[PDB]
Amino acid sequence: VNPTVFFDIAVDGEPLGRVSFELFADKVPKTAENFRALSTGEKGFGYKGSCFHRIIPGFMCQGGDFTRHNGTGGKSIYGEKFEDENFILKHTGPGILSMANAGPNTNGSQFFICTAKTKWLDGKHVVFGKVKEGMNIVEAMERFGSRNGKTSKKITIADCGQLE
Amino acid sequence: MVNPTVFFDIAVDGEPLGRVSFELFADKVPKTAENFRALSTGEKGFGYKGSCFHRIIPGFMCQGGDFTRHNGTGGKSIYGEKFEDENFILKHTGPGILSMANAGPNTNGSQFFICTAKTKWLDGKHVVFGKVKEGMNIVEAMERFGSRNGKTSKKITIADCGQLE
Repeated sequence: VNPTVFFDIAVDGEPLGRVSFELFADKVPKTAENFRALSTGEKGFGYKGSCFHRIIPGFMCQGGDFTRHNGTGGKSIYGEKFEDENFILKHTGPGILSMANAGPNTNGSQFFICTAKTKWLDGKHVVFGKVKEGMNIVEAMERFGSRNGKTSKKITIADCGQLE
Repeated sequence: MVNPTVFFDIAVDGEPLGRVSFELFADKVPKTAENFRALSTGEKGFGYKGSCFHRIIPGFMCQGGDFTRHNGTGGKSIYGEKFEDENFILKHTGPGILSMANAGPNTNGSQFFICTAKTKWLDGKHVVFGKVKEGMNIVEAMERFGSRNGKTSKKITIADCGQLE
């Protein structure tokens, strides 16, 4: 069974609700595992308490920089970076979960949640999951963003883990 | 004052391809222009000379400027690791626009991209600061080496760079 993970989202510290994700371990096991383990915190580091530092309405919500909280950091469970596993899956619509990067084979911890189909990213960012529940939470988050990604309230992962 | 101009001499696996020159819009984005200019002269003791275009996405852009890690994970400005977005006055109007790479608000460093098309979706998200003056043919030649994740089939380097008179 593909694992399920959740983020409990807060807005200026006040709980908004839960976003749940299916991770496509059946297609991208290494990429899924990274995200899974970062969500449980089981390596001693990960997404709990981190923020969505770049929210761009009509595009996506980006987060996962748990070391510098601004897009300059993050690390994977394998090292600073790891290779693009495959590009089997496409950015088909809202809810798609995909890895942020700045070049080939530079996956770390940063990720984004699409709020639209983002076809031009196909073959460039590794898709590895999708929102299962709480897309309404992601749509709510998206309203706090701007063209450059600056948010108007602090959007945090107050808690996260694996559902089972 | 006429805006400053800089040049890159581009090589392919070390073999000279040609030169790309750029106007830097110091009249609109002086801080961002100055960064790119200084990184191109090497006057601070670091900069673009010897670096590579590590992400060439044909039909979109040629991205480079990571002279510390050579892969997108590094770079630094002349102001420190990062500097704030100066302004978003200028738009991604067509081929040859120079714009700053970023991973979030206020994260400009040294990485940049040369657009090979009008990229209107980037407006307000990346700071535009210059444009190719001569050598767009060279930029199109560079795109022959790219692919969809930006991986290049040969190493595309800034063999030399500097400021023109």
